[PDB]
Amino acid sequence: GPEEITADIPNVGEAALSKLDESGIVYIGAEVTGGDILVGKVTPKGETQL
Amino acid sequence: EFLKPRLVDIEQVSSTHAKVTLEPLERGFGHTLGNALRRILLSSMPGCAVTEVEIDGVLHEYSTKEGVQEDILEILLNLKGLAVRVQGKDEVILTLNKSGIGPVTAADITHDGDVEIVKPQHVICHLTDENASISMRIKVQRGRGYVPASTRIHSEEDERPIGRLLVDACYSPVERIAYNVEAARVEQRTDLDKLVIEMETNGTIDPEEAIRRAATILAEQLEAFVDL
Amino acid sequence: TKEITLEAARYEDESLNLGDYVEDQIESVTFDRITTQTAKQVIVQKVREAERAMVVDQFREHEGEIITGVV
Repeated sequence: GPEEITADIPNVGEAALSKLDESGIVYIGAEVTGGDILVGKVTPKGETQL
Repeated sequence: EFLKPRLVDIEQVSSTHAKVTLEPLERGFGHTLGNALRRILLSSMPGCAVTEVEIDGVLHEYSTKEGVQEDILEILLNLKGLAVRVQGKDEVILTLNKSGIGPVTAADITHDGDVEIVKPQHVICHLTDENASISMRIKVQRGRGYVPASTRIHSEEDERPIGRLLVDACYSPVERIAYNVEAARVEQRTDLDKLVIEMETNGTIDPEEAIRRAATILAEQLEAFVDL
Repeated sequence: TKEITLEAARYEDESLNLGDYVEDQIESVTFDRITTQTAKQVIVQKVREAERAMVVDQFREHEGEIITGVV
């Protein structure tokens, strides 16, 4: 399967996600600093464990 | 046995810049008071520069609103040089609105009684489109020194609205300071030294209050020289 | 929302007493796709609680385990 670019990102703070939209792309004109996310990309891994 | 220097005359040759003279000062002290006063004057005074803006229809400083012949970055760079005196409180919101052909100046800023403008003829930006209108919000606060845009992000008070635009502060009311010493009036004695200080300001502060504040700072800070 | 009132809600005729924490609300459904991490953490906490309850019901009912064992 392919990876998604939505906002479904785990183990990140609320501030790290408040700079994103409902689709997963930062709004135009956002004062982003270092160490932050611009687009949330998440990929499906193999099962590897049940 | 010393002679106390007392301010006796002040010359406002122009509104922008003036000069101040001091009366009898004993020999040797001429380069003491002059250098220290010049340097404290040039370094640390209460400034009232603009610190925040909110343009009506832009999202960042790099865009260009329709109808204005300048870039928004150019707008902010021009607005940084605006000189404003504040008397009432430590932070006041200033509102602007103008439409139609012609430039916009300080006289176009709303002029509530507490805040007074010093340079009405300072130009902000031209305007070309007939039905073009800009309604910017101006934020000014008191302070001192030199606070840049980068370091003040430390507040972390959720101060991230899209329409709020930061500037580089210029908290320094004085611009050019000069001084020199010369022989004073006879004063029924020999070797009397007087110094004259020429002060170039943006007009926010009058020289007499400036000298009073600088001397008060110097004396209060030096009062720590009473050891055990 | 955090605490209903009846005295200040005289327009509602005070159908119950002031300070009734009984079930008087309802929800329909929740997806929480982004909150899947919080859901997994809550599931882990629930699994730990269930394991603790199972250990309790398996040991403390018979006063732990009165038998020779290993560490």
